[PDB]
Amino acid sequence: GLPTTTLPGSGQFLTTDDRQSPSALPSYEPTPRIHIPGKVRNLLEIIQVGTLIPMNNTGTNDNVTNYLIPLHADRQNEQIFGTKLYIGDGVFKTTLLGEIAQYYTHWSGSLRISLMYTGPALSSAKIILAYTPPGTRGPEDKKEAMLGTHVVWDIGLQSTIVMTIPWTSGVQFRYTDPDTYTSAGYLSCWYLTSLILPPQTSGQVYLLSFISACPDFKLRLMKDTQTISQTDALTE
Amino acid sequence: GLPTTTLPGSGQFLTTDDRQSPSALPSYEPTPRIHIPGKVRNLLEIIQVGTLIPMNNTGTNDNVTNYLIPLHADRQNEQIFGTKLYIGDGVFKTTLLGEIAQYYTHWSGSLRISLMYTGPALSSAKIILAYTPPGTRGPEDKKEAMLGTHVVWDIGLQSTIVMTIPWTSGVQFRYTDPDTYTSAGYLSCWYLTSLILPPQTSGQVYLLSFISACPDFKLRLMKDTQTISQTDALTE
Amino acid sequence: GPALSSAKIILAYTPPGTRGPEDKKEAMLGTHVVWDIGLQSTIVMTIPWTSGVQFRYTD
Amino acid sequence: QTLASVSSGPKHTQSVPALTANETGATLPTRPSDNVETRTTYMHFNGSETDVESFLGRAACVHVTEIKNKNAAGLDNHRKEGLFNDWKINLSSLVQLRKKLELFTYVRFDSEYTILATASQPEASSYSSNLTVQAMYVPPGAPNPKEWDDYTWQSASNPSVFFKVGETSRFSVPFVGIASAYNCFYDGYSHDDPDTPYGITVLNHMGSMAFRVVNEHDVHTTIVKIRVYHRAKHVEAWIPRAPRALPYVSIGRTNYPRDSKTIVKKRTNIKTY
Amino acid sequence: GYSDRVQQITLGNSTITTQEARNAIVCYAEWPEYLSDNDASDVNKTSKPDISVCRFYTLDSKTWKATSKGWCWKLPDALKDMGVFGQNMFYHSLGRTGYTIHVQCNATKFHSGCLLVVVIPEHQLASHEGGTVSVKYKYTHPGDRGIDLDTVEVAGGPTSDAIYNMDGTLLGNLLIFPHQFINMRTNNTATIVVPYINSVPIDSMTRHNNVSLMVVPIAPLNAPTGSSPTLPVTVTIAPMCTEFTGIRSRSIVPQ
Amino acid sequence: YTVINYYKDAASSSSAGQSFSMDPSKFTEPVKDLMLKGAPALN
Amino acid sequence: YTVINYYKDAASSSSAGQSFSMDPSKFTEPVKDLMLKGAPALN
Amino acid sequence: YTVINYYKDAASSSSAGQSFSMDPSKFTEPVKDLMLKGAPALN
Ligand SMILES: [Ca+2]
Repeated sequence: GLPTTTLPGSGQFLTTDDRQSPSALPSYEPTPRIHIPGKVRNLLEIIQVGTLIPMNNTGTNDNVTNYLIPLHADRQNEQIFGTKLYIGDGVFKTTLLGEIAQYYTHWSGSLRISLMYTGPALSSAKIILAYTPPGTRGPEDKKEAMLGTHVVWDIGLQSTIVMTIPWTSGVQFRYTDPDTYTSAGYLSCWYLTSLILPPQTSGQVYLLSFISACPDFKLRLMKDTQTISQTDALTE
Repeated sequence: GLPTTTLPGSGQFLTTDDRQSPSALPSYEPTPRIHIPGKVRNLLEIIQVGTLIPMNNTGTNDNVTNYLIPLHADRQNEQIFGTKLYIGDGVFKTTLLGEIAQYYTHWSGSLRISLMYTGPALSSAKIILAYTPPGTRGPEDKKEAMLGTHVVWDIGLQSTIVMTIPWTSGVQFRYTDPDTYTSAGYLSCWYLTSLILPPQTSGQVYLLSFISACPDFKLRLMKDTQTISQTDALTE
Repeated sequence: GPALSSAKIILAYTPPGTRGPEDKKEAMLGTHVVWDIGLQSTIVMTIPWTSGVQFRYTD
Repeated sequence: QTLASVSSGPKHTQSVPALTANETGATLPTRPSDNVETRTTYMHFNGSETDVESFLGRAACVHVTEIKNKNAAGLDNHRKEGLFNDWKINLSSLVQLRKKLELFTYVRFDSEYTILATASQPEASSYSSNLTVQAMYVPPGAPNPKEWDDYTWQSASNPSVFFKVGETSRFSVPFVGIASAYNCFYDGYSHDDPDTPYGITVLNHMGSMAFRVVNEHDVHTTIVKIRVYHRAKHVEAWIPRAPRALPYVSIGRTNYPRDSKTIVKKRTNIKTY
Repeated sequence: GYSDRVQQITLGNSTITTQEARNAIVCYAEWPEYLSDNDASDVNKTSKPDISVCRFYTLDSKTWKATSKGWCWKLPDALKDMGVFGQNMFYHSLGRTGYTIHVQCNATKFHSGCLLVVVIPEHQLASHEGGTVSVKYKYTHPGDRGIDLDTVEVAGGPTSDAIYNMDGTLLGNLLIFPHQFINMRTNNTATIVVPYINSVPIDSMTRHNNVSLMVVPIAPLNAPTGSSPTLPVTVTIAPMCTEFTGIRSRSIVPQ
Repeated sequence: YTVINYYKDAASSSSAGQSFSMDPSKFTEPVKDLMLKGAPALN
Repeated sequence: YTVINYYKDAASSSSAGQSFSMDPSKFTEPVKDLMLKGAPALN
Repeated sequence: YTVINYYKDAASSSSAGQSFSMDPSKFTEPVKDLMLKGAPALN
């Protein structure tokens, strides 16, 4: 009859503890495991996969056109798109990365943005993708933009351009929830030259943009999302 | 199903116990530590640093003049200052030593008092600093004073004089809170000769006094201070 | 000056390419020496060869 | 045995340890044997109780809040009615601990939270209800409770504890700073704007905690008061500062009352004992 | 033959000399050094302009009157218009640096007065109003001018209380911070070497001041009879081991 | 005395021991040139 | 830290450790012919 | 029987054992010159 002393917290139910418990079905034999392709071990495995960004946020209702970035021929010096780098909000909120990032509180790492050209093969263009670190306003023109991290894209056989957004930060982790101190800067696109279409061709050409995380990435402090809720319990 | 017996005290919450508890954030990875100069390991480390004593306690409102000890020229045999040695009270209460001493119940050790001269370079003086152990009244004159622990200071290039107050006590620990049985004696200052100013000079000259603990020092029985309180909880 | 006096002076060299400094602020942006007057009676400042071409004309 | 003092005799040297120069900014470790004839004595002491682990290693109350358990029928603001409450975890609302923490500039540690919930029934009730409280850890970005029984209390990913009123809950929390340490002070802003706040940084964010009674309602109302205690474990502290002298007036601000002018006790004569 | 009193500091194309020093303080016993890989987070390459920014810049002079309260400078703010340093400071998203602060005040063997020269890491100022009112950005970003403590207080600015260190703490305890005194009878100058102190490896140089240099008269200035009742106070500062990153377009700040 | 950790996370453990690496010097003698007690503070 | 199982059934035990065998490739590069970063995606 | 201390502080431990070093002499025969039972108490 071993003397003990019970401590504060005795009897509490902390949803996050990890202990042993008796099995309600003692002696039970689970079905044997069979091989199944596509095993997921860590969420960091799947955010490395790029998914489309609904950059054409313009409109009222969701529609396949949200993923299409319009490009215009014979335009020079002009801006193609702009956006803040709030992965837990704005255009990135619905993406797979932003979707999973919202289950965590902190994030850190480099980002990958690819732009895939879908215009005719007989067309040409030179675009400029830029990342403006925190500390200023979004660039107002290509001149301001090119002063930061950028990539000049030459449209050709190689259909996609990939630009990495290197972890540019003082503090080692930023919040996924949009917070001023932990902002990541801006992202913008402009014509370095201009889109040139061949004869017998007209209208708009579109760009498809993808977002994914680099191996650099980290996400901590698991929490509940704002991307799902309910007013009543569901039934069959 | 191991037989036990629970003891008195079971379920109590003693703010001072030290035990293990489950982590509410299991699997979480804290930010890496970076090097930061000025690491503090023990409070005894910082009380060895001398800070100014507001010895010119005279007045109604706090003012930079509280730290200035007035000195007068052509005065002989006179007294410059006097004070009891209650480190948790009086002039020492606001100092860094007295400030930290008040988080503890007992104290023991030798004290360091430095007096820094700020008068002109072309002036001269000889002062006498004294420590009167417990058992009598504060000295009433230099003659009475010099019969105890004292230092004769010759003002010169070496701007400061340092006098240590050796642990002079029967009982090994004294209370920080002013208690008669555990009093530390008195401290006083007088002119051994007198302050002599050069031509084209006049007015008062001041002395800056510092207090710190020697490596001798000890402080035990941690408790709450009287140097901070509140009537309501604060809000943003 | 007397031994019982004090001063702190600033000597400056402004390389070619601009106008002579108009104030101490402009001046201190170039080669300079802050002089503390004391026992050591003299201050020595060297004007380092600051030039593109290897020789200049005396005229 | 470490020596507190060594045997030391008379002197007549050119080596004068009693004289120095505080202008330098240093405090030389003089000992009584530099100015007095001494005897050998032993420290008989290690200095355990003054280690910062010790100093900040005991639980201190960091917040007191209240919630209730009534009939939420017809009530349009559960928060105002007191059916659930929040707390934006901060350690500077209660002053006892705040003055201790602030003795340093940057501070890094693990937290040991102990939550006490006591109940009271101030008006006519047949019995005392046995209630269960839920404490939810709501990280910034997670959805905020709006009603006392929202989908939010499902708390599928947010840590939560269920405990009884009269009992206590205890759990530890890792250092959750986005930087390498917590800022006791921060002489900066969130961005260079003319109107944004000063001092307060997400660099001190520890979270927000939500509270509620899980039980339905009885015939009477029950008032539950929650007291949160914090204990720091595995402590690290850098850059010591001057103690606080003036009263505190606001959370995360060094602001002090302007009519507070006499912190130092006054005499009449600098010569009195 | 050499002395603790006569010294020379050569940093870039600037050399300072003093014949009446009182040693010098190397904050927390640590000398400045660049950011290491172990401590680094940001994947970008850091720019090290060297001798073009790591040189001595002299701030606009102050005038020590017998009624003076003190002065406060905030870094890196006070050097934001100083040659190539200020430029770099506004083109990069992040920077890091340490300094060599040299405070000057010469006088006469007939004068008496004492200045406390202290460096305070994270000097979060208290507001004129108190309450929940914050000290407006522009008031903590005075640039070269700094904060003159005997200037009338304005709404949204700091308090002008030297006795309370402008933060609710007492003046005498300011000695726990790396400091040095300028005691005329002894001193002529004060020199303090400051390493980079922060909770993050690198930071924004515009939205956050890492330290504030404070020069506070403790013992009033007392000049000889017939002498000029004032003395000027000069502050010379040199950034050391400066690094910049996150280069882009010019940072846009309020004013 | 004995102690074994019952939890996986390091945060769960009790208080860390006494540092025993005190060094008041970084605060009491952060001078560039070494000063020796007994010798002229300033020469 | 230490753990001994108090129950007979494997289900009764606490959480399994960290997999440490992450491999995003099955999802990020499930291509038949190997593509090398830096070389023409399509030749 | 067995006992292991569960706490860090020495005060926390249970009762100390039996002294087994009794010596009534300091109280019963504190005489300077030794007196032997059986011999003249005073000679
Ligand atoms: Ca009843």
